[PDB]
Amino acid sequence: VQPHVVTVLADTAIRADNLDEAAILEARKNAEQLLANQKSDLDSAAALAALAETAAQLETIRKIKNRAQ
Amino acid sequence: QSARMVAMKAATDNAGQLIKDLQLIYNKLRQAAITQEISEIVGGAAAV
Repeated sequence: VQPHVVTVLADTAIRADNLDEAAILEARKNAEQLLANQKSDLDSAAALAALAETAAQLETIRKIKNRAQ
Repeated sequence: QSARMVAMKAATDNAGQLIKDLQLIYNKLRQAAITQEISEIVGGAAAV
């Protein structure tokens, strides 16, 4: 603090409506954990299954292009 | 976070090229099948 400028630095800071903030920060923790879990699920489902399923079977058709039966 | 979209756009372009080639092969096979069936029907008809 000094007469022209005032600045206070804090490692962890939030509006202290109560003497504790764990009950408020737990909501953010739940949101972050849920977003991470859903993002992992979405990435896995969108990529791993789908791309492998598309790449599963393509050569049995390419090998028979010139067939006349 | 800025490279995943490059990966997906490249994958989409490759898929488009794949379906183009597969469509060409499919059209060739369809024409061959129609010709073979018509020839078989005509040959069966003539033998009687």
